[PDB]
Amino acid sequence: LQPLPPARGYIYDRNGVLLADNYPVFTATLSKADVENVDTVIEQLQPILELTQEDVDRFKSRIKTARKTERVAIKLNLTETNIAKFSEVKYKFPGVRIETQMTRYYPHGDLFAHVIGYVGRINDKELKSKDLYAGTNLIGKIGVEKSYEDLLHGTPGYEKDPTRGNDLYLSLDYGLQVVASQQLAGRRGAIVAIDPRTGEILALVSSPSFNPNLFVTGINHKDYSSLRDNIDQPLYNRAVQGVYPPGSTIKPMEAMGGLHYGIVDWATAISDPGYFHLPGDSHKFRDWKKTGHGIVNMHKAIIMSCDTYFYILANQMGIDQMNQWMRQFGFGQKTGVDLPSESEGLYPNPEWKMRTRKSKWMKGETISVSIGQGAFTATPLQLAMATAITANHGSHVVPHVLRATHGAKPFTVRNAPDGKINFNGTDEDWVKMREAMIDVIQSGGIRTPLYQIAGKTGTAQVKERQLDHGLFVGFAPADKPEIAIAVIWENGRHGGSAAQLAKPVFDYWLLTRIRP
Amino acid sequence: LQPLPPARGYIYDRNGVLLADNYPVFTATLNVDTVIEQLQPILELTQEDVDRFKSRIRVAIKLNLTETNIAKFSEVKYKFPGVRIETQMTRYYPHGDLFAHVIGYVGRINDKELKSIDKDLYAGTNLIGKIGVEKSYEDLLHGTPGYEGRKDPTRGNDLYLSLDYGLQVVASQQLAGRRGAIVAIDPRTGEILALVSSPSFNPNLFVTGINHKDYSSLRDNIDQPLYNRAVQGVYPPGSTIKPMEAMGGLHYGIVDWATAISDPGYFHLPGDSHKFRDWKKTGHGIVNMHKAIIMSCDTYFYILANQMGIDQMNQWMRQFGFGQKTGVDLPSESEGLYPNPEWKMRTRKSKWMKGETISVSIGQGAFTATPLQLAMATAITANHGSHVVPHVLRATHGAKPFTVRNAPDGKINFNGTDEDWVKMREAMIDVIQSGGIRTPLYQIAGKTGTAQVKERQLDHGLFVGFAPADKPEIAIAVIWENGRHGGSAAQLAKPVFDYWLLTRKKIRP
Repeated sequence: LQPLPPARGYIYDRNGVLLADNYPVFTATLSKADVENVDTVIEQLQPILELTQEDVDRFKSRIKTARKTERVAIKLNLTETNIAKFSEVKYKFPGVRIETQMTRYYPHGDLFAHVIGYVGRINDKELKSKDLYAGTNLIGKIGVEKSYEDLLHGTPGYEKDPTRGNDLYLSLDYGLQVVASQQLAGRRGAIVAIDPRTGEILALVSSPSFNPNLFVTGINHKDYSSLRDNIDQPLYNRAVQGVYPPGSTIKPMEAMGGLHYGIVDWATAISDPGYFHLPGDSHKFRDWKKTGHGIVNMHKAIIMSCDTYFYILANQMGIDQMNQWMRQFGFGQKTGVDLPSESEGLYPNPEWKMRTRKSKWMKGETISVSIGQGAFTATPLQLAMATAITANHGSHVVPHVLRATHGAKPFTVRNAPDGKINFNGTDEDWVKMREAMIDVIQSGGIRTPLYQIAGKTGTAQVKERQLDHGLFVGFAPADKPEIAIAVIWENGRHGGSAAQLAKPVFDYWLLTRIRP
Repeated sequence: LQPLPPARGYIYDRNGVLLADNYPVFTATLNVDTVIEQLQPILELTQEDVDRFKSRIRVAIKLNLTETNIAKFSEVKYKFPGVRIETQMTRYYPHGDLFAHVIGYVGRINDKELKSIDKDLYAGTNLIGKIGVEKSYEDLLHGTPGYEGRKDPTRGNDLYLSLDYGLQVVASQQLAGRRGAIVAIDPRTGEILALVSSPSFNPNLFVTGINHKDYSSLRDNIDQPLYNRAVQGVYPPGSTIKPMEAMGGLHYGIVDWATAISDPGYFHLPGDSHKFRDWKKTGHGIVNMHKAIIMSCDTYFYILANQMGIDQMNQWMRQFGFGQKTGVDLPSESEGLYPNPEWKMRTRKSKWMKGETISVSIGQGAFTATPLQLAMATAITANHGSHVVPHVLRATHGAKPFTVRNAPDGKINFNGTDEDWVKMREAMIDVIQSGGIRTPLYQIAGKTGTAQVKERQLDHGLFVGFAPADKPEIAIAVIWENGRHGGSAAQLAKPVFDYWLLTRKKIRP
C-alpha cells in the first residue's frame, strides 16, 4: 500500500491563459521500508547532495510521522550537480531512490505573484494538520495557492487512482493584468479592477512584484533577504494588505449618505467661506481652497472636491451615522476576498477609540474623516469595491478572484451581488451622482471620445518617498458600468496623475480586446 | 440633558400585515421598603410585583397603570414626592402565538449581563430583544436616542419579513395540536415564506416580565412550546436525503441514470457477514436511479455511498446546507451533523468504519438536519444547484442603512448536464403520482422519509418537496414528530402548497 500523491490542479485566467503549472523534476526519495536507520544515511549524503541544515531538519520531521511505505523527499528538484555527485555513489546507497516528481511553475511569475502567490515546502507547523498529504511535498503558502489549497490539492491513492486537484479559472484577465502592471512599472502602488455586476476582480496589481518561483522549492537566505530588505518592499501586497487614507475618493459615497439620511438635496447649497468652524469652537477647519468655492450644492462639491460642503455634511450626519452608512460600501471591514491576508482598514468610531486610545470621541475628529483624512484608511481593494457598489446603484458585491473550478471535488462559486443597500432615495440619485462623476473628468484631463468615464480623484499624505500619494476611483462605461478601477500611485503627487494610470486599463478592457 | 429614547420599529409580514408594534402605557417610576406597603393597595401591586421591584433596585413599581390606580394615586400624590408618573412604551404582538418562533419577544433590559456590554445608546431604553427576530435585529429595530434645546430621537427601523401571514396561518393549522415543524422557502431567493414550530407560545407574557406560574407552564410543559423545532430541532432526515445524494453520484461520475443494480433486499460489505438491510426485505429487483427515488431503495444508496466514500460523501452533501448552520438571520441556529472521520476522531477517538458510511447513506446515522437545512437542501435541488441562504428579512424601512440579501449565494459547479436536475425533478414528481398528495392544478415534486425516535414513541414522518415542479416557487420541509410514516407529513404540506399557489390571490386578519 504505497501512497500515490495527487496532481495539484492548474490555475488559468478567465480565458484559459495558463498561469500556474506542474512540470517534472528529479527528486531524491527515501522510504523507511527501504532504509535501516535514516539519521545516519542522511549525514553521509549531506555533503554529496549539499543539504542545508534546514533540509535535514525538514526531512527528519516527515520521516518520524510518515508511514513505512511512503517515500520522503531528501532534496527536491535536484540540480544537475547533485545528480552527478550522487550517481557516482549511486549503489553505495541502495535504499535511496531518485525519480521523477512534479514541482509548481508560474509561467508568468511576476505578473500574478500578488494574486496567485506560491507553494512552499510543507513544514513543521503544517505537519501538525493528514494521510491526505502523504505523497505530497508542497503546500500553498500565500495567495490563491493558499486560500484554495484544498481545492487545488487533489486526493491521494495507493498501490486506487489518485484524484487530480481542481483546475481554477480566475476572474482575472491576462491582458488587463499586463496593462495595469505596465502602468505601475517602476512605481509603487496598486491598481484594482472589479466587474461591478459581479464583484469579480478583473485585474489586481500591487507593485513592485516579485518572482514566486524563487519560493516553490525553498528560497536562498541570500535571495530571500534581498526581497525582504528591498526598500520598495516587493513582497508586500498593497492591494489586499496595503492601507491608505482615501482622501476625496470617498466623497461621492459620503454624499449619497447625505441624500439617504435626508440631510441634503441635490439643490441644497452652502456658503463656502473656505473653512468650517465647529459651533462654539474657534479652531477653523480649512477648505483646500482657502478663499472657498462660493455657493456649493452637491454637484459643485463633487466636481470641485470641496472640503467645506463635507465638513458640514459630516457634522450634521455624525460619526455614528457616518459609520453605519459608509460601511455599506465596504469600508472598515474585510471585503471577503478569497485571498489569504486581507486588511480591515479603519473607519474610526468612538468604540474603536475607547479601546485604542481610551479617549472620548471628539466632534472634530469627525471633520477630518469626512474628507478621507484622519484615522480613516482603506485598502485599494475596499476603494474599488466602494466604487463598484456606487457604479451599480447600491448592489453590494463581494470581491472575489475565483470564476470557476473544474474537477471532481464539489465547490460553490459566487457570481452575483449578495444584496442591495437599503437607500431612502430614488434610483435617480445614483444616476445624478454618476453624472457628477462624469463631470469630474470633463471639468478638470484623461478624456476619451469613445466612452464616458465617471471618476473622482484624491490625494493622501505619507505617514522623494515623502511625496503625497495619488488616488483615483472610477468606472466605465458610465451609463452601464462594466469595470471599476481603484489606483493608488504611491508618491504620485496629484490624483489626476493616478487617473492617467487608470485610462489605459479602461481602454484595454472596453476597446482593445497572450504569449510573453 | 435628559435622554429621549427611540421608538422601536414595527415588524410586518411581506404584505404590510402588522406583526409587532409599540403602544403607550402609564408606569410608576421611582427608603423604598416603607412606601411600597403604602403604595401596594393604591397601584394593585401583587406580592410578585413588589419582589421584582425590590430586587430590581428610576425603577418601575408597576407598569401599564390602570386609569383607576392613576386616579386613586392622584388624590394622594402629595404623600409620595419621589414617586413620579411617566409615559413609556411596551411591545405588543397582535398575533403572538402565530409568529412567536420567528419574531420572538422583547424582554426587560434588566439583565446587567446585557446591561454591561452595550452603550449610552440604551439610555432611557427599558426593553431589549431577547430571542428570534427581536434579538437578531435588535440594532436595526432599536433606534437612536435624543435628549432634553432638544434633539428628536431617530426611531427604529420597520422590518418587512419574507414571511406571509396567510401561509403561516395555514401551516400553523396543519400542526395544531401536534408536534413538529414546517418550513417554506422560496427557492429562487432563499426567503423563508413560513416557519412554524409546534406547540407555540404567547410572547407577550415575556415583554413585561413573566410570572413564575406562567413561565413554569412553558418550561415544564412536556411538548416544549419554547423549543424551536424549525431552527434548533434536529432530526434524522432519512430518505428525504436521497435526491441530493443521488445527484452526487452523477457528479462524481460513479453512476448513470441508466446504471442499474440487483437489489436482493440487502447489501453485503465485501468479505463481511453483517447484512445491511433494505426496508423491503424482498428487494426491489433491478433498480436504476429513477426506480431508487420512487421506491426509496436503501440498497441503491448503500452501494453508491460505498463507492463514493464518506469523504466524497461529505463534500457533496455539505453543498446542500447539511452539517453546518444555514445562515438564517435568527438567533440560535443549530448545526446538524453530517458525520465525517474528522468528527469521529475528535469526538470518540475512533477510526471511521466503512459500515458507518452505510448508515449515513440513507440519512440514518449520526446524520441530523434542521427543518431549515432540509428546506434549504430542497430549495437548492428544485433550483438546479444555486446555493441560497435561508433568510427571514425582506426589506427594512427607516433611517439606519442596511443591506438585504435577496438573491442566491452562488452556484454549485456540477459535472452533469443541466438535465440531470430535470431528470431528478421528474423522478420526484413520479414520487407524487406513484408513491395521496397529487393535484391536477400544478405539479408537486417531493420525497418522503421516516426517522426513528430515540403515542410519543411512534417514528417521525418527514417530507420535502416543491411546486410547481417545472418552475418552482416554494419548497417545503415537514416533520411530524411521531407522525408515523412520512406521507402523513406530506399531507400537512399539500394545504400549504395550495394556499401559496392557488388560494393566495383570494387570508387577512
